[PDB]
Amino acid sequence: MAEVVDLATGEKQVLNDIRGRYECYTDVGPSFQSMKQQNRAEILELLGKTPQGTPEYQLLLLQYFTLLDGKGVEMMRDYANKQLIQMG
Amino acid sequence: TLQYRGQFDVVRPVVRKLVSEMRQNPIDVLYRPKDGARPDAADVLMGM
Repeated sequence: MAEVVDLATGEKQVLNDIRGRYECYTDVGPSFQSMKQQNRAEILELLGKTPQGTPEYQLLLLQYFTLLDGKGVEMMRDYANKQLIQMG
Repeated sequence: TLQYRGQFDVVRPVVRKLVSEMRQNPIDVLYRPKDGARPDAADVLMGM
């Protein structure tokens, strides 16, 4: 390989970062506890409004993938992942 | 005192109502992991 993109920064000494900042405008929406919470629901929204076609199934697996720890969730989340990668 | 003192006592019934409602909606804690934390971070915690 001889190509790459999308790496993060340290910005060593205290208080620094480019002045090309505001890249995010402000909107509003249901309050979520955390990020993983939002992504989870954002997929559920995507389900139902979609047919039992193919794209559906991915969402689905995606859903199990997002689930947080458990005897249940782990095993299935693990399958969901395995499946998804093997989906390529 | 000497005069009669009695109890129509309307309020309990609504009290009992509300309680009766909150009792069947337990509501506990959850402890989700975190945006960066590995999935099985809470189970330990919650486990206890």
